[PDB]
Amino acid sequence: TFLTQVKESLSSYWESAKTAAQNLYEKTYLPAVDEKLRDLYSKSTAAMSTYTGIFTDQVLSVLKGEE
Repeated sequence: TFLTQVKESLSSYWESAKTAAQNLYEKTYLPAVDEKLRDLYSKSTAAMSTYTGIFTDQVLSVLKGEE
């Protein structure tokens, strides 16, 4: 109800973060991946994510199995 309105706003900035994600993600966050996506993480949760290999597996399962 009242949350639906904000949902239009709180989401108006959630759709952008994705619009400018696949863009930079293409360069493997080079600008600071070696000093952030490898140094500011220290495999803290990089190996736990691996989304890089599930980005399509998580969606490919949606076609059947909602996995």
